[PDB]
Amino acid sequence: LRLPLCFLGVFVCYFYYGILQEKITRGKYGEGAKQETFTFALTLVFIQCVINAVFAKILIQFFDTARVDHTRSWLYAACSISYLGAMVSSNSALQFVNYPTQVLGKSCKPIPVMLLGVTLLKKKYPLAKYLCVLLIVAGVALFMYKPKKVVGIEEHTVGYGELLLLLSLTLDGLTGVSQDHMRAHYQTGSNHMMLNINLWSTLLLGMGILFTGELWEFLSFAERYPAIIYNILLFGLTSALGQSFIFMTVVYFGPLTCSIITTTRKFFTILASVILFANPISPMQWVGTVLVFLGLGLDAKFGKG
Amino acid sequence: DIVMTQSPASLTVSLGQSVTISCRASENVEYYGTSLMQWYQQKPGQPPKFLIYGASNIESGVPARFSGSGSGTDFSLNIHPVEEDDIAMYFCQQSRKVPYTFGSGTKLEIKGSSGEVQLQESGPGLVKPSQSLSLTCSVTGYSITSDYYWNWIRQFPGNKLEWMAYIRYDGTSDYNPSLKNRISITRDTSKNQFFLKLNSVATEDTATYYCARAYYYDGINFDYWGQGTTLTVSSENLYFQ
Repeated sequence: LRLPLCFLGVFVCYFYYGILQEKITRGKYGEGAKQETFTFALTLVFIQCVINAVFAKILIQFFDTARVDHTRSWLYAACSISYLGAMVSSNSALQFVNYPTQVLGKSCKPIPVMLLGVTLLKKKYPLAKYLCVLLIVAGVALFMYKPKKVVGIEEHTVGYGELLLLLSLTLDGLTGVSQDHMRAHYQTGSNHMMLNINLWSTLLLGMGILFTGELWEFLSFAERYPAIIYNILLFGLTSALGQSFIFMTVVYFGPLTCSIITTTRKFFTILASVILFANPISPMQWVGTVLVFLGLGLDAKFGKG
Repeated sequence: DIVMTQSPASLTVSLGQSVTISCRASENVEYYGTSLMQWYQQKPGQPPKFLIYGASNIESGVPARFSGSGSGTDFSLNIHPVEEDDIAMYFCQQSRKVPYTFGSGTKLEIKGSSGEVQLQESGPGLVKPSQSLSLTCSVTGYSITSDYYWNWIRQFPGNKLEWMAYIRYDGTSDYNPSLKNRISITRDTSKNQFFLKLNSVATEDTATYYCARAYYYDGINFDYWGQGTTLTVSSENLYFQ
């Protein structure tokens, strides 16, 4: 095998990644009054970054090493700050909003990328953008927004979760801009970029977690429920593996296959999180996910750079 | 490796004519939408002067007349108002892969005919084949421990350039795969020098060697050049000639 017929690697890796994230973040830790929700987000991102960095280092060591990097360290730091900010904000968003909403919000990169490109790069997309984005807008309005906001979440001031989601989207857009500019101007390979940004994010996260007095403190939580020690680790590992497998898709059959695989994986994750953990999705809502995914696929198919 | 080709060997122009020089590559030289093409100018008896990077960006200080265009595997350098100043040989270079190469070059002629870093070369003049050789490049006004690449290049008779090797201030060094088994590059930050050592030279190394400084942006660009030192290898002691 090894062909796109069954790319079990990425599929299983990201499936386990999503299921583990939903289990750990929204896990019903404790019983009754003695309940402690998962309020720790920096530690998880720090562990994930460390595992990704070590796997990237091993991958580069075991693969071609003739390439010599030409990028500057401060550029890596500038990318990493936004990268870690986006990851941490998105992860923290799960403490208020439901998981399907979080994944739907994190699956809306086209809007921010188009906005940043128009504002600064001034790139014009007569048909690819400004015309197919209406589908994304309609879908997101269907799911996250009510008919007139009068039934459901109500028109009251949204919780901090949606604002955190917006912050994550903005940071993701900025990170994408920085990565694209650096790649265009310095010709940096994927492995070196991932390793450097992960190392910088690891250092910053370590300093922050030590200042916040969490690592020195939160270990009592793990002690009370030692199981979380194992599960979280597994989660991180999965992410790393995905990246490695993603590299294959980059070199084999181009990136369109990887994009479509990511889209279908996101849809499958929505289905699983709505069918396994029983997070009811109101009527006239699934159509919104359908609209958003259809728009994303059409963009990835028609009018794709 | 890529074999750059320059079609017009030589050209003749008056003062007030548009001059366009073509350049072709055997493989695509664009990476993520950016073209890695450099254009240099070399007057007779002088080191090449860095002119254009990216095939469209004019280096600071170059007069506005010069311009570049093209993409894919075809590029062209254009000067509309040629003056007396710009009469020299123009080279096109690619930086898509490690063995950077220069074209055969095109010659243009008019019808009818402390703050700056200083680099100085030194070494032997005459040497018999089958004997190891060493050359030194000394840098003043600057420290080689800052963010800059330091390269050794050589030019054969007929003006066919061939990049030899380079070393980065971090200590990382790169060699030409053809010469990787013969030449070595070393440095010394105490005396602010760097040396190139060749093993078992032959008669084919007769050429002029330059040491240059470069910085990476949309491909390596050799901003500063030394005066260059000659090296003649033959089976005799040149006397009374």
